Amino acid sequence: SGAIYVGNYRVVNRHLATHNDWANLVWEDSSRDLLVSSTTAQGCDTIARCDCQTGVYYCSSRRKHYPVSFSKPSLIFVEASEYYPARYQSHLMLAVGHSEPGDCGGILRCQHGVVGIVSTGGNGLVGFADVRDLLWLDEE
Ligand SMILES: CSc1ccccc1CC(=O)N1CCc2nccc(O)c2C1
Ligand SMILES: [Zn+2]
Repeated sequence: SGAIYVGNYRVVNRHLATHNDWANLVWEDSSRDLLVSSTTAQGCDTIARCDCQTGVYYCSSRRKHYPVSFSKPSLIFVEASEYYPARYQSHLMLAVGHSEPGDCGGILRCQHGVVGIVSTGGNGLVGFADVRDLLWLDEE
């Protein structure tokens, strides 16, 4: 579990969105595993606007933040899990690192701010769903 709180938005994995998220929906995209809902209070996270390929992510199954090198956002072939059938997930970045289903949520960050959130893994690999191209998160 885990979310990004920026301005009056809450960014979560689409497959982990609650009824309150769907009842206060701003935007969702199944191909990216992302959903954004509105919040009453303002959040403290800042979104990175960059092309960094090194950062640090939070892994709840280890209670640790790991430094990682990660690929550029791409259309990444992901095998069946409890939530999506094997398919092609877009705007996905991969890194070598430990992860369990429960970790989805965890923030990947660089020197500029939040880059994305865990979205996939297995095989000793993890994927984050990128958010750096969602410029509208910084306003309205
Ligand atoms: C951070 S989510 C996660 C973490 C640890 C393990 C599995 C997942 C779920 C997932 O994404 N799957 C399910 C199984 C799996 N296994 C091997 C190759 C895969 O493509 C997939 C895709
Ligand atoms: Zn950066």
